[PDB]
Amino acid sequence: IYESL
Amino acid sequence: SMIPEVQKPLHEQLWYHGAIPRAEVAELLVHSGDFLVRESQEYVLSVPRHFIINLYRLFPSIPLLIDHLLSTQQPLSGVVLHRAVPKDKWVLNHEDLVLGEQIGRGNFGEVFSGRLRADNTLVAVKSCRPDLKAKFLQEARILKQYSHPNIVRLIGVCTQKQPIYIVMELVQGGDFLTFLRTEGARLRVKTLLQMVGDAAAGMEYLESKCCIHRDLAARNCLVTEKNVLKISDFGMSREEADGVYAASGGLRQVPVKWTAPEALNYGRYSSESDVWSFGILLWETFSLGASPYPNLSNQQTREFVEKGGRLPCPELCPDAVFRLMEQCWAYEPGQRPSFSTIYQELQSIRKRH
Ligand SMILES: [Cl-]
Ligand SMILES: [Cl-]
Repeated sequence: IYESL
Repeated sequence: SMIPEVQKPLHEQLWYHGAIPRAEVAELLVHSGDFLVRESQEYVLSVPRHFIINLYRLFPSIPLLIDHLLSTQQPLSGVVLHRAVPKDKWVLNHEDLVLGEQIGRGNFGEVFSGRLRADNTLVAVKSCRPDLKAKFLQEARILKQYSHPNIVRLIGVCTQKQPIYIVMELVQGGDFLTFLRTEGARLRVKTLLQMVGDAAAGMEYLESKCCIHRDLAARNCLVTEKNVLKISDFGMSREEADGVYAASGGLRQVPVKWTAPEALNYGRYSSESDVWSFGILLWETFSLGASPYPNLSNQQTREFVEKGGRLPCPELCPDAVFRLMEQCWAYEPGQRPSFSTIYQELQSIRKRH
C-alpha cells in the first residue's frame, strides 16, 4: 500500500 | 496532617517529566527560570540549559535539592530557578495501565490492548520503539484538542518512562477493512450508508479543526460493537490554520492508491486531498472491502489517474453514492465537495433508503 517516494 | 510536597518521592513530583523528549521540553519551558526534572539513570535539570544531577547536588533527594535552590535562589552557569513547570493533564504513569496483547502495528511499532487499572476501562496503547522518534507524540498533540463521536478519543500519554505510550479508547470491533471483508456480506446498504456518514461527520469535524489527516482509508477506520465508525491513526496528520500542509523535503511514505494527484506529486495536502481519500473509502465500502485498482501497480495507478482514469462503480452501489465518489475524485482540488457537503448528501441518501 505504502511507497517511499 | 499533610506530607510536605518536598518530602514526596521524585516519581510523585509535578515537575518531573521522566521520559519527556527534547522537543517537548523546548515547548514546555516558557519564561526565564522555568524548570523541570527529567531522566536522561542520570536525572537532568532543564531550566533551555540542561544540568545533570548518597546525596544529590550540582541533599538526601532531588526534591530536597530543587526546593533548596528555589528557596535560597542560589545559582546552578549563572542560571537560577523561578517556576517549576508541571506535567499536563494527559500524562499518565505506566502503572495506571495494564498492558495486554498486541492488536496491530505501524512505523513506531506495536499497538496493544490494555486496561486502566483504576476502573477496568479497555484501551488501545500505541507504543514507540531517533528523528522519527521525535514525531511520535504528534498523534497525542493533535488528539488532545479533540472530542467527537467518530474520532478516536485520547485518554492519556505515558511519557514518565520508556517505552513511551499513547493511550486511546479501544474500539473493539477492529479495523473497517477487515469488518467489510468479514461481515460485509450480511450488511445492509443502509448500515453501510450510516458508517460512511460517521466517517464524513468525523472528517467534517477535522476540517473545522484545521486538521489534515493524510492517511484516510478503511484500514484506518475502526468499528464499535454497535457499528459506529471512528477515524484513527493520526500519525501523519497535520494542523494548518491556512489549510494546506506542504510536505517538508526528504523521503515520504505514501499510500499511493488513496492519495490525490497534487498531494502525491507536488506534496500539497489539504482537506481537499483528504476528500479524495474519502472517495476511495466510499469505494472500499460499497465494494465490501475490495482492493482499489487491483490489477494496477502503484506507478500504473498514478499514470491511469493522471490520464483521467477512475475506479469503476461497484456493483449495486447506489447511483447517488457513486456520483458522490466521482465528485470526490475531481482532478482539481477546488472542484471537490466539502466534507460538510459530503456528510449532508450521505445523510440525505441514507434518509431516503
Ligand atoms: Cl489504580
Ligand atoms: Cl509508485
